[PDB]
Amino acid sequence: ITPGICFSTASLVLRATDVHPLQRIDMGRFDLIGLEGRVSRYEADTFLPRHRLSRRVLLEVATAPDPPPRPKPVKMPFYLDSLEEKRKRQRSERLERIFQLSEAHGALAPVYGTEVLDFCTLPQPVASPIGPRSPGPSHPTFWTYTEAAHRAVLFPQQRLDQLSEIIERFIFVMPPVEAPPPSLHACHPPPWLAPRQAAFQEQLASELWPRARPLHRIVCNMRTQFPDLRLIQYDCGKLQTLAVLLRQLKAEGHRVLIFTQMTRMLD
Amino acid sequence: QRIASHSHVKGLGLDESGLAKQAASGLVGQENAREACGVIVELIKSKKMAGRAVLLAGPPGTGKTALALAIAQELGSKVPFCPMVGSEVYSTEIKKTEVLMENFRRAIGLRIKETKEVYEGEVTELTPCTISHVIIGLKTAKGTKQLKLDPSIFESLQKERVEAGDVIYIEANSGAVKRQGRCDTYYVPLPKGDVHKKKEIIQDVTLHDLDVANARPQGGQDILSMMGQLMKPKKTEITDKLRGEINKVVNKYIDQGIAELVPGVLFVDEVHMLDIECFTYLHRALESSIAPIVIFASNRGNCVIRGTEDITSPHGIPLDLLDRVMIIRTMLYTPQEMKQIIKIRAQTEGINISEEALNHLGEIGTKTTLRYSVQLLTPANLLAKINGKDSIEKEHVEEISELFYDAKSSAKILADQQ
Amino acid sequence: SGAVKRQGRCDTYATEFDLEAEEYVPLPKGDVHKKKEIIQDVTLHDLDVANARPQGGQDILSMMG
Amino acid sequence: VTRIERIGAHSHIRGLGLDDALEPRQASQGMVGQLAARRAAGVVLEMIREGKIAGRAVLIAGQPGTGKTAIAMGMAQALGPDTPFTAIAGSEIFSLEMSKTEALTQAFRRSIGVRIKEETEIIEGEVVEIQIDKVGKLTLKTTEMETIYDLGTKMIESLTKDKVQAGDVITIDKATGKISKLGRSFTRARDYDAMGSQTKFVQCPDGELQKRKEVVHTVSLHEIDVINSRTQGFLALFSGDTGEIKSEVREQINAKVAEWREEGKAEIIPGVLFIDEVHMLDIESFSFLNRALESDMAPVLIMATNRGITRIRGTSYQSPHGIPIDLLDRLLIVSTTPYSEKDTKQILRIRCEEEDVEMSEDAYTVLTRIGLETSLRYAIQLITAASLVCRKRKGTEVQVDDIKRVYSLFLDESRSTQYMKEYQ
Amino acid sequence: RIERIGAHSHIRGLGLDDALEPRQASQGMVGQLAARRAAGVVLEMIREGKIAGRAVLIAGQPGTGKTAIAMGMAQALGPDTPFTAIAGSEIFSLEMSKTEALTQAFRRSIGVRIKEETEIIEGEVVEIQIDRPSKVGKLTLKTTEMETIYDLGTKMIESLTKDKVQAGDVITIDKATGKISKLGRSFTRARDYDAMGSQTKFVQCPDGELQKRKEVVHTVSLHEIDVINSRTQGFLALFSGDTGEIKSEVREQINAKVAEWREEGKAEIIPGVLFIDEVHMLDIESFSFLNRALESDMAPVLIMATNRGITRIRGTSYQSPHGIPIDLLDRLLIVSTTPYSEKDTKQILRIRCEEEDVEMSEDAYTVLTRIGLETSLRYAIQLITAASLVCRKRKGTEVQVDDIKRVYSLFLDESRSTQYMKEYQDA
Amino acid sequence: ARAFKIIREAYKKYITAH
Ligand SMILES: Nc1ncnc2c1ncn2[C@@H]1O[C@H](COP(=O)(O)OP(=O)(O)O)[C@@H](O)[C@H]1O
Ligand SMILES: Nc1ncnc2c1ncn2[C@@H]1O[C@H](COP(=O)(O)OP(=O)(O)O)[C@@H](O)[C@H]1O
Ligand SMILES: Nc1ncnc2c1ncn2[C@@H]1O[C@H](COP(=O)(O)OP(=O)(O)O)[C@@H](O)[C@H]1O
Repeated sequence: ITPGICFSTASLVLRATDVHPLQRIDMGRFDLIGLEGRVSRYEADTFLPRHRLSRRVLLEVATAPDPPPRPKPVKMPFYLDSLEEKRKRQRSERLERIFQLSEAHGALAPVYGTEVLDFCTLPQPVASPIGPRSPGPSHPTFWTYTEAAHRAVLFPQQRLDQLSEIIERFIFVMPPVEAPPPSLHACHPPPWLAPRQAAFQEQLASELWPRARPLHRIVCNMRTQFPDLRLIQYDCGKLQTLAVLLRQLKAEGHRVLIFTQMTRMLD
Repeated sequence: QRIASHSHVKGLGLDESGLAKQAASGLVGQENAREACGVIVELIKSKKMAGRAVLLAGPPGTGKTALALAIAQELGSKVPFCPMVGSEVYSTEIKKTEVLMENFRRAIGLRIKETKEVYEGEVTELTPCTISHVIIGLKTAKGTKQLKLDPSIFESLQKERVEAGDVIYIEANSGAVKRQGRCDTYYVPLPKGDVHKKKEIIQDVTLHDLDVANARPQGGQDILSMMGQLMKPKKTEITDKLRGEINKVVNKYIDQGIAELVPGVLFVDEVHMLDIECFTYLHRALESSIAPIVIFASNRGNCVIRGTEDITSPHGIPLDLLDRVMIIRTMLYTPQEMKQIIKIRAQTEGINISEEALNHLGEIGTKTTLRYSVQLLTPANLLAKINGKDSIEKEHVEEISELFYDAKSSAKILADQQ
Repeated sequence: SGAVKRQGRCDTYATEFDLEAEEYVPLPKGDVHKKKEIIQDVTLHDLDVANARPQGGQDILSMMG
Repeated sequence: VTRIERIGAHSHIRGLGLDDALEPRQASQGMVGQLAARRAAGVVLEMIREGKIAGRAVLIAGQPGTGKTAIAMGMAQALGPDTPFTAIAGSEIFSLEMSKTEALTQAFRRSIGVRIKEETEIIEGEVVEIQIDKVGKLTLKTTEMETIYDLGTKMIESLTKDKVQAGDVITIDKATGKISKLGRSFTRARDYDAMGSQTKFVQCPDGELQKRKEVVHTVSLHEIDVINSRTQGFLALFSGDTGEIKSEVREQINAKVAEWREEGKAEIIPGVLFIDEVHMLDIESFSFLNRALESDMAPVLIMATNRGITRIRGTSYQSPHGIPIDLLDRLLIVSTTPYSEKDTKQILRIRCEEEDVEMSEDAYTVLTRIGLETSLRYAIQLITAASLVCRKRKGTEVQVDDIKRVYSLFLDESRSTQYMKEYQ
Repeated sequence: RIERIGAHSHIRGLGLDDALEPRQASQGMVGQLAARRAAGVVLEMIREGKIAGRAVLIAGQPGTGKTAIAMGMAQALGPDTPFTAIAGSEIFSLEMSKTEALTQAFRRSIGVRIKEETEIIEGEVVEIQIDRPSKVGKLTLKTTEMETIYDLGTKMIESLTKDKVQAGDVITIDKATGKISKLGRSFTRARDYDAMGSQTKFVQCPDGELQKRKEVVHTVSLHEIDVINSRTQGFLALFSGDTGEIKSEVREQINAKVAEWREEGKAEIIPGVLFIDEVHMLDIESFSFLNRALESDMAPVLIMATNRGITRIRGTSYQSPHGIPIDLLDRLLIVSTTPYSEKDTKQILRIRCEEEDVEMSEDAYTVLTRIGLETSLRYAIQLITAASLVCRKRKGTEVQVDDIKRVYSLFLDESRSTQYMKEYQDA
Repeated sequence: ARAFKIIREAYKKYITAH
């Protein structure tokens, strides 16, 4: 395990050269890829064209609201003109901003659509010999697949289970050198850099790490190694004769005494 | 700052009547070529044409590349100018057809008026009202501001881990909260201005950035997060249903009056290096209605086209593509034109030279080549400054000509076969 | 390195049941905490690979796979 | 205002200029001359619109500048967006991630259209209140009615994972995906500072709460990419998989489309595959097409080669059109005749009308005489070149002098090869 | 059960005696005495297995029994000894180099066999009592000789419940790891059918002792060892052939550890055979790598089939015999297979038609030997199956001469096809 | 659809009366 992590000592001003809040364009109005899995065809083609919020209604709604109903049926100095005018004008700017943003966040429609993707998508197993999840015997997909054929395919879990007998004894390759986490970064970075990476790593650890439990067995053998517990006994003629005598005597069923003269030899 | 090979070229030296001056805008000679370059640059400013290619053909050392750079400079920065070497097409990550298509769609520019706005300042209080909204207090050196943000932005706030005392940017258009750090009073200084930053962004974008942004999805919260890693390799954007939709949305925006199209100019160098398959796909694609205007540059005469090995064509370009491509010929320079180019290079680089030195330097240029006489400038001035003399006399160029051989004496020496 | 192996349950618990799906190993001897020196040998290419394709730990770097 | 698709090389081809009886008109909508080739194009276009048979192939052959690509664009424009017209070059198949056969397979499957129609009962309305204790209730609202709904385990889980608040116009279908269609109806004033990138407050819906949404959309038979992975729609916007397994492509998708067409939920609409400059294809792609045209649901191919007796790439055998005879046997060859003094001037006049260039009769005559000696596209470019040279000349009508100025400025292939005597 | 009879399914092994004396037509093989004796000598040296990296080259005419001798050696060598058959064109992969594919092919025919003495408990469960308060219980195991009781621990009960073993069930318990394995249902396993039961496959109870010590053996090839040790994905042997193991410690460590194992008596070696059919497909790089790959102590024996003669080496313009450079040809021992005579072709046809269960007449054999001496023995052999079908169609008993003649007139060999190719035929 | 409003009128009348 190399203690000398080769952390990158790159300069500080280069940690983030593209970040510029007042010098970037709103690419959101060109995001088509993000629509496919979030927006529906009926949303853009039929709903918005008729329910697009009009500026008239937007201005009208800014009025005194009304309280909700209470159902219980069981039967069948003075102010400043400049200040109030500035308040009114900033409120008008706010209303114009909502009018603009709501209309801009719905300008582009999906390329395919949620329902189109759901219709085109077949049961996750397309051409696999094992049948998809069937709610029950009420339709063909249940009676059209056989369990005898389903047994013919072994998942990686079953593969690990059946290889566990040889995985314990044949995985012994230790890497010549081990390195700590890939590379730290010596920098004077923007404070908002490390928090995002930390959150990303935490999300990955909470999502995938629980799934990596099975590979822990192989990781142990490939990360560390220990004697076989018979390493020298395979050749110790004294211990072999001892075992022969013990096995020949235990068949009689009598007590045996052993003598030793060394704590370490006792151990 | 630092001088380059074509840094002295400011543009096409053409007068109001289109005729090319003998020496202007850093270019001399090549009157017919410069006039043709202006005639074709007028097409770029008209912008009402597409699918046109102009081939600058001539021997090496001629001002074909210089004329291309002059066209680019005269056009300026509002319209894009995409240079590409024919060798660059041989990519290993993506096919040559798609490299060519990407360059063709990247040449095209797009100017748009982005009316964004971002609130900036130090946080003084965060209170979320299962949340109808969040009230946030911002501070700058113009006063304090109370802001009501959608509960969806409260998630971004919590993820950025902002709290009372930290300086933040919050964009009204998208909700992209960015934590600049903690205030200097507890680090980044306190912003000094109107907390409500409202200004128009007239920044330009290319038509290929739109395709790059939609090629891969950007987000997370799912296994999709695994997609951020894995080399982010560039791959072919299908012509069937991606760039067509991009064109449709761009047309929608142009009709609405937000976006503005500005067709760019492509510049292919050493066209003879392209394969015959690239040539035929090119003469097929440049016939489209959305293709930009392209400037091919040839450096060799009649030779064999790459990929054929059995078919010869003028300029290493097949006739199928050479037809429909306007050919502007660039010819060799005279001694006077070479002397003028050398003097321009000298006065642009900052070296003052005597008359007797410039005369023999132009002689050396006519003897070996203009580019060689040009390259022989800097070392002469360096030796002069080493010897103390600030200018270049005839004793410097004629001594550096002995230190730095040319492409002809080198071959004469190599003739020994060892 | 940070790796921890399970040598098995202490031999003193082997009498708890007649049979168990447990590996039994006697009480480790010596000091609980011990530092030992090893004279290993590795090639420069070993360090090169260890730093180019790092595995380490404490993270989810297993995504190397 | 300038659009994305400004006038190009074949912009003047606004459809195929034929009559109701496929009779070619001399002067028609974009197309000119080439009566026989254009009548053949119309015949194959009618065979396309029919779609009764599969595995057809027409090969338009002629000298460069006779109008092969022109007829192709005319057919494309006459064939409305209803049916797909996939126009690919002869070199768009030499990919690195895809072999020289999977490329043709995907191109074929892309030229087969399918109109999917889907019906679904949908519940849409403003969310007034969501109570939860697990079981709970939901109060949806619309200008026509306000309702109550009891929520189950999965419903509550999806609602909590979507984080729908009061006022949100939620949308719920059977087998709930729970698409949070629109944003908030009320709870405004968030614009005071900012709005989420997905917030689209647009007002609450009207009419009845429940509805039946019939949605029709035209996809391609290349939808196998929409199944070939976990997240499939993503691979449909970039290169995608190196190749989708045949054991699904050629049986599963086909059988499912057949079942859809039997139930009436979808219908296939074959299209056209225009492979321009097909002479670049290797003998492998030709031997593949040999059988691909024998398949059940192949589109109709339209090839455009300008090569005569030439060597076939990848081999040393010379053949007509530079492609194998075993493939030429399965084609239907049309021939385009070179234009004459009469037709060249007509298409030049049409090209001038395209950009609205007012040319004199002497200029027309001189440009036609020039183009009949050097090339047609050369004279076509000379149109715009002289137009610009005269516009800079403070003129309105292009004349013979301005045309000759451009003739001297810009050279052609012939004069360039002639002037290539220096040999650098 | 149903594995059809291929072209080489008739030979069950070299027809040799104890002294490696080839018999005329014993054990499927016919004639070819010299090459069969050489094959037997190399097979004896293989079964000995104290020399590594030896190469043999079986050259000969097309269709003279080279692949036949190879399959015969494979059969006579049987299991428990790696035999890897590969065509010369199989190493030209797109994801791994030719040298890496050759290293894989070599290391795939080297077997490592770990012999272990793990003791177990085999008996028929009589009762499985368990009380949840950690839950504790007991088990009653019965064999035909004795019965016994066991106190089940926590993880023991966990594994028993996971495997869902019940009474009357015959099971084996690995006391070292606690692995349970149910072998079947005993006659007692009868569930007193009164519910939804659909299994009645009974079997005799285990005999012998209750807690016996049997011997297990785990045999895996060096190829599998290095593949599973390459990276955490220890399933590439079945998952996919994605490979490229660096020659760093990984393979060197496999070799060093197998050496220590052989020394300490854990698993020593079992060499193998690599039959490279049509070796002329290998490249000059392949031959140059083999030159030194045959020199490794972990190199199994290899036998390369050859039809070519004086022909250029692939990847270059060097004319060399067998299409192999003399550099590699020098390491090899060359065995030449001779063409079969009339009585050898006839006997081969007889054995083939008796293996594919087709009775031919005495004149059918004569006409077929005539056809097979005038044309290829392979064509003569393929004629048998075609001739049997016409007989079955006309409801015959044994193939006559008229059926063979009809089949000869119906199907064409290469020579008659070429002589019929009198037209252009799209050259 | 309009049954909801028909019922709302009646319930509002009842509430205003009580
Ligand atoms: N008309 C001109 N006026 C001034 N300098 C020129 C002119 N033409 C070429 N040059 C100079 O000569 C050199 C030729 O370079 P380049 O244009 O790349 O040659 P080529 O024509 O082979 O591309 C350039 O450094 C350029 O600055
Ligand atoms: N029959 C025609 N009708 C209209 N325009 C034509 C016709 N023939 C040629 N043209 C014009 O001539 C130009 C060159 O023809 P093109 O289609 O490139 O020939 P080819 O198909 O042989 O490549 C086209 O852009 C087109 O505008
Ligand atoms: N000695 C033999 N005994 C029995 N059958 C033989 C003998 N030699 C060749 N054959 C048969 O001839 C057929 C083809 O010959 P083969 O062994 O493939 O020779 P080659 O490999 O040279 O083509 C095989 O099906 C095989 O059964």
